[PDB]
Amino acid sequence: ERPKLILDDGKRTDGRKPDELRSIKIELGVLKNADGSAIFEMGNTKAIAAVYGPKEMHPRHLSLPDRAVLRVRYHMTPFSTDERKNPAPSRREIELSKVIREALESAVLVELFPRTAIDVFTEILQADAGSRLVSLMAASLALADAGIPMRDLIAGVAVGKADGVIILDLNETEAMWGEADMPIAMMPSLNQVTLFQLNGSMTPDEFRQAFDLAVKGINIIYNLEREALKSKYV
Amino acid sequence: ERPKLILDDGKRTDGRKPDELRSIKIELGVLKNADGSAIFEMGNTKAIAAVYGPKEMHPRHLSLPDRAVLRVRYHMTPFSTDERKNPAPSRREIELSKVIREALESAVLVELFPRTAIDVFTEILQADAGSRLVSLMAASLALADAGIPMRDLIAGVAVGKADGVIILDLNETEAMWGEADMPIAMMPSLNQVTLFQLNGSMTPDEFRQAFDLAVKGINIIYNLEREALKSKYV
Amino acid sequence: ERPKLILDDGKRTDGRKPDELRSIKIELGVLKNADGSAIFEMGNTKAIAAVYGPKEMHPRHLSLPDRAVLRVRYHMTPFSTDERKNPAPSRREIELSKVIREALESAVLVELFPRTAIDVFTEILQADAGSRLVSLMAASLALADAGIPMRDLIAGVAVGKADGVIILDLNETEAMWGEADMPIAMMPSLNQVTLFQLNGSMTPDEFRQAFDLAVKGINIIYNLEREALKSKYV
Amino acid sequence: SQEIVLQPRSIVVPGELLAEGEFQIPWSPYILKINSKYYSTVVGLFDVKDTQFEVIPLEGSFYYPKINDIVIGLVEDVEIYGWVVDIKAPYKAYLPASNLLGRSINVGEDYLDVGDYVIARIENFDRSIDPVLSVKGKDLGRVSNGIVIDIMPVKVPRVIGNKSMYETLTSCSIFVANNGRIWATCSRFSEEILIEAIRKIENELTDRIKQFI
Amino acid sequence: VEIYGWVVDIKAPYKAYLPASNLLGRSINVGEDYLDVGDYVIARIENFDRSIDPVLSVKGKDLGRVSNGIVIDIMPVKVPR
Amino acid sequence: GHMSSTPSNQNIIPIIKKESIVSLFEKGIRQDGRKLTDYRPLSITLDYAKKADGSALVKLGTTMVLAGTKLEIDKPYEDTPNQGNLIVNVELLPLAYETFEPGPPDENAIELARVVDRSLRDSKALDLTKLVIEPGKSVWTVWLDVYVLDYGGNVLDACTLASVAALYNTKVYKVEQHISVNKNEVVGKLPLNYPVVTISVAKVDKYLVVDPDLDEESIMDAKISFSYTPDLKIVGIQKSGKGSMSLQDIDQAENTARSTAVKLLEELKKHLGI
Amino acid sequence: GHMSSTPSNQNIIPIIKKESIVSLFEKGIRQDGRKLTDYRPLSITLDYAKKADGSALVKLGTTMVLAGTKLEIDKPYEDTPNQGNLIVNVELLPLAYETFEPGPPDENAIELARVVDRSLRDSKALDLTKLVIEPGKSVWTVWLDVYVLDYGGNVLDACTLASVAALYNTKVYKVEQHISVNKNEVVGKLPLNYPVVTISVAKVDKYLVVDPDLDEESIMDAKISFSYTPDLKIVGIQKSGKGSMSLQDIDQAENTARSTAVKLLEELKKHLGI
Amino acid sequence: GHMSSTPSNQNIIPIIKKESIVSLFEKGIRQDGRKLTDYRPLSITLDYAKKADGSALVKLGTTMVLAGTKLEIDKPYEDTPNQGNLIVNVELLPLAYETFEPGPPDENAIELARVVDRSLRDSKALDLTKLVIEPGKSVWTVWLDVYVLDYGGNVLDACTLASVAALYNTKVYKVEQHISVNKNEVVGKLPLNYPVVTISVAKVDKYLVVDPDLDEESIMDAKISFSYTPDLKIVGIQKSGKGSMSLQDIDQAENTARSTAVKLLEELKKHLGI
RNA sequence: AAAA
RNA sequence: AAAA
RNA sequence: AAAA
Ligand code: NA
Ligand code: NA
Ligand code: NA
Repeated sequence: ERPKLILDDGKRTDGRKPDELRSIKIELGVLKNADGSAIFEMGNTKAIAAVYGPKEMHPRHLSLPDRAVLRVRYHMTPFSTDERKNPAPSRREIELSKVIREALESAVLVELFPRTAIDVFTEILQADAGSRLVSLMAASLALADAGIPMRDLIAGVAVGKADGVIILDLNETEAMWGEADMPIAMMPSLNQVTLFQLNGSMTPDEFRQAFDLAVKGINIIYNLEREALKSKYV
Repeated sequence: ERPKLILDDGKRTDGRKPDELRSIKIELGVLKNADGSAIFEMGNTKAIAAVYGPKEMHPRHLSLPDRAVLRVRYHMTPFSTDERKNPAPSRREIELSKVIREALESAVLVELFPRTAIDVFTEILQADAGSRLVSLMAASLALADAGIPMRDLIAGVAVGKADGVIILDLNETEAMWGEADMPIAMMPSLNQVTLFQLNGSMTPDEFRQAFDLAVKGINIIYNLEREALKSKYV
Repeated sequence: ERPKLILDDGKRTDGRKPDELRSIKIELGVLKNADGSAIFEMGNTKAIAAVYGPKEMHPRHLSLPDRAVLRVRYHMTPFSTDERKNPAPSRREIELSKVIREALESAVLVELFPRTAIDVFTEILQADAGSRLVSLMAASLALADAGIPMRDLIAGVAVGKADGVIILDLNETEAMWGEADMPIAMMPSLNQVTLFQLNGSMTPDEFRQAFDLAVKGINIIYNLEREALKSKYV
Repeated sequence: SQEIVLQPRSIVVPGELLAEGEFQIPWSPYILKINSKYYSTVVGLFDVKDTQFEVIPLEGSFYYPKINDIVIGLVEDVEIYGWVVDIKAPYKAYLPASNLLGRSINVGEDYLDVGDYVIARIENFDRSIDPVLSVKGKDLGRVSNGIVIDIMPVKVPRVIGNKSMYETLTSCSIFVANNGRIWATCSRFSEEILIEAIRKIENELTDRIKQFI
Repeated sequence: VEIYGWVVDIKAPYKAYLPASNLLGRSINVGEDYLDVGDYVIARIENFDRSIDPVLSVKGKDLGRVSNGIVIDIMPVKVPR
Repeated sequence: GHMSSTPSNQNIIPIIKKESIVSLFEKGIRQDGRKLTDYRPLSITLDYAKKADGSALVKLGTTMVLAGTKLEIDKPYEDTPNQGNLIVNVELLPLAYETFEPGPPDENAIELARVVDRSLRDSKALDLTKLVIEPGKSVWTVWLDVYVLDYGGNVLDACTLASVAALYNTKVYKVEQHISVNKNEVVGKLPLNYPVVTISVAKVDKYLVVDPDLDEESIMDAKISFSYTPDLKIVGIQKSGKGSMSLQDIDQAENTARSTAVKLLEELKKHLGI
Repeated sequence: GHMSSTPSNQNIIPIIKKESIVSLFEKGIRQDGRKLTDYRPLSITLDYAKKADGSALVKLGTTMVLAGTKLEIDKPYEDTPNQGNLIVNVELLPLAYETFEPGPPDENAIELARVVDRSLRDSKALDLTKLVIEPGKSVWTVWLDVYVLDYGGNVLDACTLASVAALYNTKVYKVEQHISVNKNEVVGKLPLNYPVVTISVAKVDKYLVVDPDLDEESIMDAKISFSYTPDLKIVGIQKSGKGSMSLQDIDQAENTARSTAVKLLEELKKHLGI
Repeated sequence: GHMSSTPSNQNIIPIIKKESIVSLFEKGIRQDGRKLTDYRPLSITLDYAKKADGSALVKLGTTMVLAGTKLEIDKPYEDTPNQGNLIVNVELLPLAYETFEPGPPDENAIELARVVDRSLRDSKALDLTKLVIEPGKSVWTVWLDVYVLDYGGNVLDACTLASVAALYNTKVYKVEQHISVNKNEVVGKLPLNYPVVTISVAKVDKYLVVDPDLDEESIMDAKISFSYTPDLKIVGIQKSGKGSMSLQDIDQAENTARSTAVKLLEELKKHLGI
């Protein structure tokens, strides 16, 4: 709304074309004590996740008789941001814990383990836009790394509009000053959307262009998640 | 203490005589999902209550072996007052939750249902004095509407002194600026007091006059509660 | 760091020699409803403790199969200090609850009563330095008074350095303005340390002098705890 | 070298050395043997039966369940096949309906309830279970008449003696459970024996006290 | 240690149970208290299904308490390798 | 600290009941006899809470929501010195449903407040720069509190309707310099550019359903809510629920949502007077 | 969020015990040998907490309460710019009774703090306009913290006695302009108009009893507390407990309460020096 | 309200396992083949968290800790008007160990934050009077947040190393008067006098062990941590754990701790560049 | 409060 | 904090 | 936040 988000050369503030992703880096089995672990970086957005494998949930009236219960935490460290975030969970963090959980719920073959809980803890170490998605993907990989069966991996990317241009994988500047910001996550092999939100505004047509660009970006990310996982064995 | 509460014509700021009530309006079965529901209006004081019928209390070490446990909530909405009230329970709201609960405890035939809980949730939507009593009466009616057996209904009214005159059913101005403010609730058919408090001050004689005026006002209210309940069937 | 803590006469702000204790006063069985009670005063530092004898811990998954669980609370009253302390537990109070608990854990023959809890509640009524230790000793005596078996009593005293002089049983001024402040507690008959902390700074040699002075002070206190307990019977 | 350190009948305290060397003393919660030293664990009274020593505790509100003890309990709950009973210990006691009924519980059936006192024996107990009670004994079961006085369980043997103290008291028809509780039936003025019990916990004799009162 | 048995960690999502009657080959006697916390026990799974926790049995040769030796933990998925 | 967990003791709805609700799906009607694309009977009552600055009681089928506003005077946020404040809260009162116990807002109430918040804020329906008084030093804070009284399905949409209605219904008072508020003197209504609606579309089986009731919400795979302004820009989207949705599913849902919004907006405008 | 529930694991008192406590009721005496209208032995110890500005330790039978005050300097509330502040807290320490676990004040501690608060505030014993320093900009805040150490029945009355005593015992310090507090220099005592008492009357069966002990409180149908100033105006009334009370019951209780207050007030005045 | 309780469901470590870990103790080696006095492999990564002002990721054996700082501008505390602020927090993330659930810091995280805090504050490594900007009106607040990611024993020491490293790694920005912070312009690093180390010594049986791993921590009687500055002054001591320690035990532990610190300090200095 |  |  |  103030800075120029698309320059006269038609590129973005970080030099990317509108259809270009930030660089990605994945690491597996980083935490010795967790049943499953991962770090996912997407440009300057960094997340780590730990999974604690299916275990009988004590309550137990919180357990489910037919399936496992997912417990998930999205949380940002105080130094993950530009100004220090208070470590107490914000309304935003609470919402995102639920949105991320519900995304995983469609992936994780939970009925294999009734009366159990599976704990997914993700921390945002660096937040430069798209962290709910980076948190999601870390979680997905940590589950994979923990040997908890799943339908598919989850890949996700945010699309938006900035200065009227539909763009792929927004950096923080684009999120703050852009017109729309729309994170999308799927199980790509199954063509199923697991996370879908929009804030800002778009015409219905912009929404359809933006959505089509998101899928193409997600396929690239998905391939990466797949190699990352296969890497140590190959 | 500043505004004139009794005018030269000997009437009150709202035109009432000292022995006159605010208008009353009752509605039953307003909430489809609750086992019992009611709205009680007394002048500008509005309350709604929902009852959730006897149900096994999970804990269960909180349950009682011989009777049911009443769980009750008095709460005021942020916009129920002149300046926005924070929705977090105040010390006052906590006290009143207990006072109202204890009032109901003498009415509700709890030993019929041992090891159960009965939930009573009352919300103050408009607060112009006397809401603990309006909340109480709503609760009483909601229990009646839910078919939870009781000894009697509960009727209540606040009496006070303003500019040295004993008065019936105080509006908010009289409560804030008056000398004494004394809410009283009974099971009138049984002649039993269930709620009794005074704030402010009175001589012992004033206390006795005020108390006698309260009973007369309560009998009028009681008749109303009785018709209200009988209305749909008649 | 500002006031003179050791005067030209070589004495302290309260007139004591560096190797001299504040006066001590102990009272037992002060609370009729507690299984065990004590008040310990050390100069201006006052504490009271109540013990609630071994009792089956409800949870019960918090209980231990082989021993009793100690539950302990260190807390300071709002008026125990110079400026009113908020009654909500501070970080400091939380730490000290744990440090005191762990001290008692070495004393109390807990395996006598598996699956139980023993509650120790100590309140600081007057805080002029050394209260964690005074709280500890009260707790120890309250356990003794409650007939809960123990290996030994716990005696404790803080030593420090002020203006370069090693000193015994610091008053509040010495704690605030001194160079080091080192509370130490033992089961003296067994030669076992139960509580050990230092804040401030000392050379390793100062640490050894200070520690040797602490033991000598603890033996005096220990004798007192022993007489106090024997007093009513003798 | 084998030696007792304290004059007998001494006032002993947690951490206090009682004796040094190798004795053959039945393990006891009031004495701690650390290698060749023996210390008191409680505020108590040192004692020497013949060649063995023991510490008599002077403190403690709690009773410790011993198989076959006779206690007076307070019904605090009703379960589906039994009652939960407070016998003044760290653990709550259980009373199987089958034990009281001498048979299975019948369909739709509902003897003892909350606030009832029950004289019973401990049929079962060990470090790993809560005490189970039995009323299948003479004079056991529900408590109808009389009163119940509570006292420190650690004080029960002092109200007893060589049966001495008991005799004194009933001159009044009392029963002294190990529980640390005492059943009685006297009329109401006579009941004020209660004040004489209080003085016994107050001085661990009273004969004179009751003649004048 | 429960009133009629032991709770056992067999490294699964669910904890395993060991009936005292199975280990004792008889009922538990009045006042009785073989295995305790920190003990290892080689056992077989006598019962289990989607709706219950695994029940263990030591009534087999070489089953029961583990006295000598050591125990190494590894990924269950690695056992056939 | 806190985490999101899969809900345990929920409205367990019997097998036979599910099979029945679909049944009529084949023929384009539901239990209550409506078409897969209809909203339930809508009712709006303004100035319902008399001590609110603005209020609206909303009945949508059996779902019942009361939105109220209070205006206060404040310093502005430093990140927004030329703008009033909007603060949205939603309470899911234990009065709404047997399984809603009391306490601080759970993830559900919070998620609701935030979705409404976004729809309001991101649509620009309420221009916050209009709530300034002396720029940088004092602005109006609009407190919007939303109380669900009866939980009968599609709570989100109803909260939005109630919110918009309460805002349009908001009375503003004269400010006096000396800076006080004279509540004896109403000097206008909160300035809104336009209304906004949220349209929730549940996926139940092979079927997409507008404005799900309670029974339908309890058998739905997931749902997706789209917010619209009158020019039919999309101003908020939120997928919720445990199930996933195909790409075509979401495409068809927005098309259906948007179509429904046209009608809902006319209806809302009728009720609001505008 | 939070709600009031009927207390579950309470002091279950055996049937026989109840029957006995009544027994002596027929003859006008209780267990401890007192008359239905007597208070237990009262003991008050001032300046008991040395770092308090004012304190009193109160022993009433076995019930034990320690009230302490701290004075601070503050801006006044906007609704009361010409008045100091009074803030009352009561902690029911887990030290008082086996069933009081620790944490934030339960409804009981809060109700206690508020009843004392009202009795103090509504009696005008403490004139808050006397605690002003520079009107509108700085006043004294009186913090009254009340700690129940031994719970032996009739906690409310004892809290009131302790509160009044701690207030009368409050030292005030010289204020220095530059505005600091010189705590080296006591310049007076908090100004009180008069003392106040609360008198609790339990209904136990056909009987009304003043100053119930623990056993009696656990068999009482309900209780009712009346607060008095020396001129014997009623300055606070609070019914508590699960049982109801007839109109005549309450009438006779105030008559009895007031009669008791005369004596209690003289006694309190003796202890306070006034 | 809140109390400290003996931990219940902990890492129950089998009898045989204990007997083995001692075994090699007789010969001066541990499971991992180290000498009773060695630290595990140490690894430090600075500027690891890119949006921190200063950060260090610390790997010590399997224990992993990430310390980050943020600097803000504030009014100073009234008790310290000529000094910046230091605020230390430690989160033991549920990511570190299976039994660490989420929420506000338990006594463990708090005790950790406070021991580091003291070691930092009482050593004078960070001179708070250096963080003043306009004395009395504005100072820097150093927020140090410490996140345990993998709990593998001796968490305290690692938190200290991480803390010191993050501090040395802290970038400071130009302040602009008008008083803003230009984060485009780094104008220096936080000024530290020197590093500090904490050295934890576990007592396991007849044995004293430096830098216990997880298995050893779970069989240790107690542990004791000593903090040192480079001149080897003792600047903090903390005993923790349920067991006691003889006087000679503690004497030998400090002697051993101090000896270890010499090496640890050189190592840390290497990593920090200093 | 919103944004990361 | 109190008042609604 | 630290200190009592
Ligand atoms: Na959440
Ligand atoms: Na309450
Ligand atoms: Na603690």
